[PDB]
Amino acid sequence: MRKRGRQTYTRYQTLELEKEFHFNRYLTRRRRIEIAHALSLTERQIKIWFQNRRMKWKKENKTKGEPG
DNA sequence: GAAAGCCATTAGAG
DNA sequence: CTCTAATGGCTTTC
Repeated sequence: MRKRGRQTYTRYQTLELEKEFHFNRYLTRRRRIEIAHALSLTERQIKIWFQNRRMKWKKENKTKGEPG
């Protein structure tokens, strides 16, 4: 596993997860669980992948006005 | 009441 | 050294 041996997040997971993210960064809490089973990850990881994406996405996704 | 939500930082692999 | 994956306190929460 030459990429985050820990946890390689594979394409297929990253496919639909992107599509979800596009619609809804925020999940009402226990929707996260429903994803977690659907893709065979842990609740944790369905926070994290999205959190991680959000964090950067804020800087990236045409955020003028943003103090600074 | 423990959970996502916020975020830079903090391990963590490349 | 670079981008990612994951940690905590504060806040609401159903």
